[PDB]
Amino acid sequence: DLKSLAKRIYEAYLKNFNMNKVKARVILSPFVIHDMETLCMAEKEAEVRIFHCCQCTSVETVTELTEFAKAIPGFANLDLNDQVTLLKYGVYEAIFAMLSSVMNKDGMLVAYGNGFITREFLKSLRKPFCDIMEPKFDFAMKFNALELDDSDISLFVAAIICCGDRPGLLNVGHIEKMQEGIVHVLRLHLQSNHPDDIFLFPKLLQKMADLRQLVTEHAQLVQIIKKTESDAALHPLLQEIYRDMY
Amino acid sequence: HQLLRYLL
Ligand SMILES: CCO[C@@H](Cc1ccc(OCc2csc(-c3ccc(Cl)cc3)n2)cc1C)C(=O)O
Repeated sequence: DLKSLAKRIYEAYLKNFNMNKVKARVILSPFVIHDMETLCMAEKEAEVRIFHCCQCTSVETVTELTEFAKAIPGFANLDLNDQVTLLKYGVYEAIFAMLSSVMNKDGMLVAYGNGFITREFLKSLRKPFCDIMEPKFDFAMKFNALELDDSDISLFVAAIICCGDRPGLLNVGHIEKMQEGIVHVLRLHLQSNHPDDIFLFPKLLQKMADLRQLVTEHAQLVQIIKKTESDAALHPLLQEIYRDMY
Repeated sequence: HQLLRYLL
């Protein structure tokens, strides 16, 4: 049974993710990047070098997410092809949910808290690169307004990964059971951690579906950039993840 | 999925 599940997931989250909400919030509340000169100090065109920078972060985060997943009880017991399917389809949903933690209305943290890049500077890049961050800010503002802490987030991120309807899953039954356990423990956790917020659970569930759509739109913009910008390759790990996605 | 498999 699942009396130790929340503890394991939360501990795995704290151990594996270099950035968390407590760290991000006390740094926010860093070298400012607000123009091209500041970009170069913190650092072969501009927009293309920012695009490349997001990939690096993604690659690192996936690296962290892989370790976090292996520590989710029952996950390492799955077929290696099922573990690939899950991370492949959950990873970007997890990235943007965790990315909310480093974002305010004015910008976001970069280079491990050492940097801050402004929302306005990002909005002011040449099309279509100016379209990359803004929807994430949009999502983050509403998500951050739910006032979740890392313990809630660990369980939320685990549920994103152990998802029984990812395409091409072999053992759907076991993974549905894994998910059932996590969602259950998450429901209980939110009730005791956020007693005044009656609808928090259903609100998170809504965020899960919002993230799916956010990722779908993001993959589309990434594909547009890939095919139409000459200086815009994708890291081979990211290319694996995006392959066959639609 | 060579690299994700590699991490896994
Ligand atoms: C297009 C790729 O997006 C990624 C996903 C992704 C990853 C990270 C991200 O934001 C973190 C960030 C933004 S600007 C920055 C920076 C700027 C300047 C310097 Cl000097 C250093 C760091 N770090 C936003 C996104 C959407 C992908 O498709 O894999």
